[PDB]
Amino acid sequence: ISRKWEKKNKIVYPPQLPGEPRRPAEIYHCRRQIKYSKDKMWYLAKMIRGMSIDQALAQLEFNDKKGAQIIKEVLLEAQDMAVRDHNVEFRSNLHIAESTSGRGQCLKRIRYHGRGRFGIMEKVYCHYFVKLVEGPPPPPEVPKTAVDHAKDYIQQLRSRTIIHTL
Amino acid sequence: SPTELTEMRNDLFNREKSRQLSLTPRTEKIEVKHVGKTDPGTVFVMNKNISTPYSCAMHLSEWYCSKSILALVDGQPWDMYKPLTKSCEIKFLTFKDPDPKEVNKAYWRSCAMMLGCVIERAFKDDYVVSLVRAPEVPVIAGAFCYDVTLDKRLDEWMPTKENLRSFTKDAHALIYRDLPFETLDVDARVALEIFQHNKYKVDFIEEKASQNPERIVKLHRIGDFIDVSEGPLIPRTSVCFQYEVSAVHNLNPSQPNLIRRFQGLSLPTHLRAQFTIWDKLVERSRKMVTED
Amino acid sequence: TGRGTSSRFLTSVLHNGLGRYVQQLQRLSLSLSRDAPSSRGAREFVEREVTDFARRNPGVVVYVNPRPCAMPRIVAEYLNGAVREENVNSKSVEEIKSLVQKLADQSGLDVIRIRKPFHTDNPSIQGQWHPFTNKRTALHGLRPRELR
Amino acid sequence: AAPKNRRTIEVNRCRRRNPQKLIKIKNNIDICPECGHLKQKHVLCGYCYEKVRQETTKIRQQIGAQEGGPFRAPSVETMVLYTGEKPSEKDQGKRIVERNIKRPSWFT
Amino acid sequence: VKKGFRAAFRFQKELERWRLLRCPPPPVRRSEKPNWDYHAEVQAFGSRLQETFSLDLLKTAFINSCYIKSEEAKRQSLKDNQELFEQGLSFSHRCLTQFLEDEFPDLPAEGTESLVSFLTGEAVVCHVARNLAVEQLTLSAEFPVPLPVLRQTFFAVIGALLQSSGPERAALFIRDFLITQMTGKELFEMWTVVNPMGLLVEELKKRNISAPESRLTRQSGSTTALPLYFVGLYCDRKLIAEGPGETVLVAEEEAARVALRKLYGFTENRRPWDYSKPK
Amino acid sequence: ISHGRVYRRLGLGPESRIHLLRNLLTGLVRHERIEATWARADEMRGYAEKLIDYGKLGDTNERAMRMADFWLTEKDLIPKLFKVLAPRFQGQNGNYTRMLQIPNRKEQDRAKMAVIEYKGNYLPPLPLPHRDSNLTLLNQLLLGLQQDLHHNQ
Amino acid sequence: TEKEFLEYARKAGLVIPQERLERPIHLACTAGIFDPYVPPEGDARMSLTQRTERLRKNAASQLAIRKIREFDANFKTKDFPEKAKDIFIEAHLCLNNSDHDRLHTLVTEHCFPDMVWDLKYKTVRWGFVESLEPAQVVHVRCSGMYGQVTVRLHTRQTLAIYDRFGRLMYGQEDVPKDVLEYVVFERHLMNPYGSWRMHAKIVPAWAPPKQPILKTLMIPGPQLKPWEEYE
RNA sequence: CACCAACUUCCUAAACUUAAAUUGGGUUAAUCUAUAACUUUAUAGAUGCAACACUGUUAGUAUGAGUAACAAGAAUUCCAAU
Ligand SMILES: [Mg+2]
Ligand SMILES: [Mg+2]
Ligand SMILES: [Mg+2]
Ligand SMILES: [Mg+2]
Ligand SMILES: [Mg+2]
Ligand SMILES: [Mg+2]
Ligand SMILES: [Mg+2]
Ligand SMILES: [Mg+2]
Ligand SMILES: [Mg+2]
Ligand SMILES: [Mg+2]
Ligand SMILES: [Mg+2]
Ligand SMILES: [Zn+2]
Repeated sequence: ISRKWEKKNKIVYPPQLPGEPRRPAEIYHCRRQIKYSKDKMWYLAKMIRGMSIDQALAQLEFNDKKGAQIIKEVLLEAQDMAVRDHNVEFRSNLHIAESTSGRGQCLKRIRYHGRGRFGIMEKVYCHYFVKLVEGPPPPPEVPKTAVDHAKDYIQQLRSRTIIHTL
Repeated sequence: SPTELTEMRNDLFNREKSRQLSLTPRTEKIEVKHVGKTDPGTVFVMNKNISTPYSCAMHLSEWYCSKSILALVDGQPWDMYKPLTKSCEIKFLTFKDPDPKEVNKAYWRSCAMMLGCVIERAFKDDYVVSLVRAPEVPVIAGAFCYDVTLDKRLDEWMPTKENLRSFTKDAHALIYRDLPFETLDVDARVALEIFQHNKYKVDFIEEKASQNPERIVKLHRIGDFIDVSEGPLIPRTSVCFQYEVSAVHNLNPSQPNLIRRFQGLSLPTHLRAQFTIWDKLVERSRKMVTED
Repeated sequence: TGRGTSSRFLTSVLHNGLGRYVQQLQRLSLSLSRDAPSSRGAREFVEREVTDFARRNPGVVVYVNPRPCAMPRIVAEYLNGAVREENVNSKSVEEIKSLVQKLADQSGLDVIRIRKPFHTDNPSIQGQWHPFTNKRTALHGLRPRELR
Repeated sequence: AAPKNRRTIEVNRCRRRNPQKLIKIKNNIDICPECGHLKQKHVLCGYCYEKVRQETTKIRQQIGAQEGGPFRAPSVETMVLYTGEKPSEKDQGKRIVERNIKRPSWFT
Repeated sequence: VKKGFRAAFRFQKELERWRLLRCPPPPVRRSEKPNWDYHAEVQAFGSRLQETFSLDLLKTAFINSCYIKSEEAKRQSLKDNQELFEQGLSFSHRCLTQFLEDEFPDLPAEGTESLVSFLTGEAVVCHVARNLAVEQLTLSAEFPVPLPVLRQTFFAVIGALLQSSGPERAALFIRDFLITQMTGKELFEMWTVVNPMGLLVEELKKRNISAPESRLTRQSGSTTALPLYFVGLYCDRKLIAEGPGETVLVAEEEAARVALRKLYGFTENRRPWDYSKPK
Repeated sequence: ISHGRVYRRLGLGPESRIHLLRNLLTGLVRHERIEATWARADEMRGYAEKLIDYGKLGDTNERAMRMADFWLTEKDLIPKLFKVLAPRFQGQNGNYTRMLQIPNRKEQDRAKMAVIEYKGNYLPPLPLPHRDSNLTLLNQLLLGLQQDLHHNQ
Repeated sequence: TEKEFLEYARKAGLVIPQERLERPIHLACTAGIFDPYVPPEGDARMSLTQRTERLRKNAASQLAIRKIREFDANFKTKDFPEKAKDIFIEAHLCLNNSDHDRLHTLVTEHCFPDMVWDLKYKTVRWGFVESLEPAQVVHVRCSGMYGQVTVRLHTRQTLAIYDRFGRLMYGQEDVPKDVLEYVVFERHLMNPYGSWRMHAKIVPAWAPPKQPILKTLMIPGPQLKPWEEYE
């Protein structure tokens, strides 16, 4: 057990100078001991990464997976504790900066078998962490153009040196 | 030089905005209530002369920001980015509303304004391009028409198909840039200074100032381009997805000064049209449509 | 360990020998105990050797700070800013004297694999070989099979 | 058949993070014009649909009380009337279901 | 729970590295750290360079205006090095200019000034200053010392050296340290010229020489995406210089660069600067 | 290998498939709006309409009466089918039933659902889809084209 | 832990009978004012003056003053403003450094939770500009035994609150604002170690609205189930 | 009419001449005790004194694998219901 994602929500930064850029807000929320697999939960967490909170609260609602409702709840708690206790002006000015699922404490039980034999069953739990950062979703990755691809090849050749000699 | 004209107008626009903002000291909270069907009864406390209808959408959800084009302040259409002034009621109008009359006109004027910007900067510096006005035509007209006067040296030259294609590429470039429209209310005295060179613009400014009891005028800036606006416009250029300058027709009764009517079509991202439907509408726009 | 470690090229601090040679060792600090068997060898070093070393190298500020201590420690500061500390626990005067002389002679440069034994800023005097060297030209510069 | 070697996390991370195994994003989500809740384009709005079904249950409950038996379905046409409404001449000879509440806006 | 205190102690230091290295503290001037006496370190600085110094004069050089103001405010809640800085900079500029002119008299005055400014720039001066321990002994209100303040102290040291030992010894210090940096560096890295071909024509006219003729000496894979061309400028059918380039224009432009060096004698095969003269 | 096989495979076999549809149909013929998994509701839709065809034939026809018995488990609904459902649909020749897809089930089974009804029912109207009005931007432009073409025609 | 136990006894079920505390809890202050002095309309217009009015009102508070003499014998109405002034300025300064220990001594147990609770994970910059007018003692009341003293304070102040991230909410970086308020100072007459501290501030109805917060706020609308409808 | 080729040999600095059961020798990691030292050290006295390997023992966690396998007749007016 180690609950550090809970403490990070309490960090206090020093006041800014009159012309410093306005620091974007960060929120740290999670839920523990969820009756779900961490491997199954990752697909839901991976999906929402890099999206807004009104664009991640829509994709989740129409997913059949059980975890979709669980994540949606902690994406609404995060969306409320940001506006009330972290000074976020607009509900629609957030985006999921990070989101991942972690292993929890499990329980060991006996799964019976057919010849007086058995195997060890584990009832699986997990945790799920999310960070929300105030600001529109960073623009997506732009694929390298053909010109950019060609430039790297030339740059690679330009770096060539005469090896193993003065 | 035309570059000088843009700079001075731009500077004048900035000064007018700066005084208006400086003119308003402190923050005074104003009550505005949501009157729309869905999410009814919400009440926003906003900053007077600073808050915008876009901010009201931001509180509610991202859907309103993405799908809202105009807002009805106390039964009057107001630009989404135009700052609020006093306590009122706010209703957001999407394209797909049952009564989109106001939305259609806002989009209509908007597209023809972007058309005007393309034309002036499309020509070569050697020739002279002056913008007279665009007549208000019903959407049923089948295209939006901007009238542009041209230098006498061009009276014998009519743009070819390649020239028409070039304009759309510039228009699409403006759309891709995604430049928000800037909404400013300007008194006639300042407005005349910004457009003193253009006699037709001066005359249009006089008409607008005369209509209202005061000398208030509506000025819209699309990036560098600055022009008077008949009505509230779309918040952003990216709202347009399909764009096309159908054709340009010389006005027959233009003995004193030759004027060419520049007619085009555009459809927003919301109401996209299939390829076949787009072509038929494009063909209709090529027909010259008069103003009733 | 070569692939498992960093490397660099042969280098100096400020072109040490181009003009005047400047001693790189800047400061040596030695902490000792009045009553401790381990620091006995170092106590002999301070009695006799330290005075000779200080005069021989007058660009090395030497600090001796006897304190109640368990391990005698020598800290070497170079001009480039690099620090180096070596434990002198239970070392005789002969070992310390030899050890200190290594510190004075070395420079602050990192002790890691040196890629090349030599360094030159002007390796070529007659011009670096390029493919067109030793290639004869043709009248009017006609490339092979060009009719002109 | 049993594994001949343990499979490394790198190989496992290649199989379970493949594009074929990820959740494909949905592009058909919209906003219901009336209530504003989210809906898929080819599907009805649950929020609006729930109102209709809730009214349907109340109407059906009222019908059950009147009939009072399993095999009591009336051949004649059914009709539902709300408070403040009286049957018209064209509605004569039609079973009437009485509801205390006012006529809902969606109901016509 | 095993026996002993030592295993914990070795690990406590392991914890020390983890915390310090992951979250390093802000830099602190060497004065605040242990084993610091100002006078002794100042003496070693002169001895290290082998130059006898006036200790009182050297002390004033390290003093800065910013440090004095901060100290006075703290006292409420000792002479600056400005004069030395003016003398140090003035002599260094004259000394640097004199050295370059003798070595390259043909080089235009504009070229010499750029080299003098470069060798007296913050990047060159600060890098040498830091490695000479000037910053450690420097007295400045704000640490790490800002480059403009550190550059001032370096010139202040030269001014102090000049007064104590005279011009001849001060001249050696500039050569020994400042002039060395230009080793390896070619002229056009230190001095930036964007119109070499245009300047080449001007120089040839000054020499009463006709304008050059550019011709394609060698060609390689022109149509490909990796073409090499050798462009050589010809005067009176004589090759003044040659240049390699990716394109003819770049080869032509570079070929001008080669010629300008020739005229100014900055070809890398020039006689190496004589840093080793006893006098 | 099931090309042209219109029927589905439901229940425990062929006969069971017929008996599950008889229950949804009887519920529909009784309530006029019934819910089921999209697959099973769609399977019945063909059977639901054909009852009206037999109902249109009339009470006197022996075949219609016999069929209306096998396909109506409760026997208080045959009088209703013939005397209210059939008269309603006499004008129409098709499209007796309206089928729409209700969101997926919130049961942990998460099965696709649909609501099937009989047109003209007394129950509250379903939230049907609405096409955009003729006044909308795209719609208005087309109308202008229609007018122009109509004049040209 | 009790937090874990509270969940246990709610899930498991339990009869938790409350108990009569063997040792009574100790109260160093009592929430509220025994007799709140209704502020007089036009107190700002008096730009002596109130002090004369206080003399007429002193007869109402004369009984309370006598009780203070019996247990203190050093309390002076004339000299209290200066002492009270010291407490007010000193207390608000602690906020700057968030010195909880200093506040506890200066303010009462009733006052402390109000000032500090809403300023957790928040930096508050507060200074004292020159006071516009001298402070006077408005009214004093003693009930039990607790004695409460009300002091009129009109002083110019500067306050600027910041978020966790250092962004500015409320107040102004540095601008003098004139504030008139009534502060209640009380001491425990019985306790030997008691002292006068800041308990509560009386707010008048004629007080002007305070500075509005910078950020805009949405007052949400009713949340309605499918059954319900808006009106 | 030769070149390349292995620490063979030479050369700057050094070194002093050949798989493994067994056999001789010099040191060292950890801890306790004596006497000290006092950021973790010294000389002695001691011993449950050092583990990449016994299908070793205990605990924890992987892989196979989110795989094999597991379960609730329908509609409604609906879970002590028709
Ligand atoms: Mg068994
Ligand atoms: Mg297992
Ligand atoms: Mg098939
Ligand atoms: Mg099929
Ligand atoms: Mg050998
Ligand atoms: Mg052992
Ligand atoms: Mg082991
Ligand atoms: Mg083992
Ligand atoms: Mg596994
Ligand atoms: Mg498998
Ligand atoms: Mg299976
Ligand atoms: Zn809806």
